Amino acid sequence: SVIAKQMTYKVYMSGTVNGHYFEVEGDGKGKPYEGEQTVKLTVTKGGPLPFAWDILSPQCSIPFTKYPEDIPDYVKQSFPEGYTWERIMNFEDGAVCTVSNDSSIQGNCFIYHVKFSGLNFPPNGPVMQKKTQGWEPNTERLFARDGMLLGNNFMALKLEGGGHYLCEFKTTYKAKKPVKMPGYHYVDRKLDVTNHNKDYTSVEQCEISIARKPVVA
Amino acid sequence: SVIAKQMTYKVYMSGTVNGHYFEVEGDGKGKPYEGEQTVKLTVTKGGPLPFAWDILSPQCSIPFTKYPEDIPDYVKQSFPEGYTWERIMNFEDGAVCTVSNDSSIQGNCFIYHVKFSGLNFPPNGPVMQKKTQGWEPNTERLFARDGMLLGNNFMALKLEGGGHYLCEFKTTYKAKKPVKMPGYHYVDRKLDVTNHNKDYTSVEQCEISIARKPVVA
Ligand SMILES: [Br-]
Ligand SMILES: [Cl-]
Ligand SMILES: [Cl-]
Repeated sequence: SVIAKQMTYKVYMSGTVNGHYFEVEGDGKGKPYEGEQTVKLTVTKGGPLPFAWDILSPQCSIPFTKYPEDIPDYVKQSFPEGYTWERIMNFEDGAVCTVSNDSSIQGNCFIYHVKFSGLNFPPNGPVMQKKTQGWEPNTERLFARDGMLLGNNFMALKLEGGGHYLCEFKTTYKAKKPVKMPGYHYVDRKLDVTNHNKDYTSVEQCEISIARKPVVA
Repeated sequence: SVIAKQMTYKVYMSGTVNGHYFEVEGDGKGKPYEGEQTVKLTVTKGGPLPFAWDILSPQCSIPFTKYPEDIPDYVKQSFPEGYTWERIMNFEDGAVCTVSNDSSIQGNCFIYHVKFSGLNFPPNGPVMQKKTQGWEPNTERLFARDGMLLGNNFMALKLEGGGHYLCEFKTTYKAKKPVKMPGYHYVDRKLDVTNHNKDYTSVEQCEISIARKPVVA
């Protein structure tokens, strides 16, 4: 296969949050068939970021999803041609982000180019005041439509002091060639910041992603 | 406990869909601690319904949810005082439903009073043209806030011909007394129409609901 049991990846992300421009570069690695992966990011421009790092962590790698053999793996099949993805994040306090990615492969390394646009975060909310403490483990609902893989996820950020800050994700994955489409299924993830420097200009993330059928069916 | 291992329930539902008034009555039974239940519904007024039965099936019983001992069971704890619930269903073609319930107990029988308001279903859409073929097995994201249990679910109806028709649920459960609040968790459900007459004026449904912690955590 063009996707080896061990792979690396590079992340090039740029964008704005409430008008604040930034750039990030990442170097990641993982086991695509085990759904295990890690990434080390550096804020290369606009740092230190005046907003919660957590809104950016889910934008830094779908080939690293363990798919059981009886569920077609849309993203792994798209290679070597690759795929793109388009995400809408609707936060419960009215903030909205639109994120686009282009994913390609160069030997044993995936290349992700990401554009992030976030705005309408309340200036005294938990994202601009950096009161978030990571995403809860989550489940993306996935199904096939018009040759694209459509995902939806009721996400939630944990807050300093308790409580949750809700965010709805809508992600559409678009393979650059036709592939075998999967049935209606889910992907469970855990995403954690495992290390960071004082001002989050260097961050390390670990993510485990596993596809499955419904538990009760 | 006030909730026995085998219980019955009665449903009294009324409402409108694109201005069409109806009433439904149901007789149900199940094993609350096993998350198993079945209900028989009869359209008592405004039948045959000119819209898909499927939009009404999730309005006909949260006490019948299997909760592990280490996850507080918000709804079972609310009894004998009981609880209410409020639901918003946003369909992808712009249709919206608001549903309210009052749930009480009389001995070994729960009593559900439901009010349904649905509108903006396109006249040539799958609900008004009766092209739906049941709900996909699904997962409700649940968490506690201000003494209420908040649920969200990315639901989908199967369509005649193979597609899906998406619906977002937001359900708020409100106990009539304070109860021990659970942590962030999920409920998996399968909901099926197991029998019906030609015009869906008599319908039988089976539902299995099981609470759990995230699969990947
Ligand atoms: Br670091
Ligand atoms: Cl398709
Ligand atoms: Cl609470």
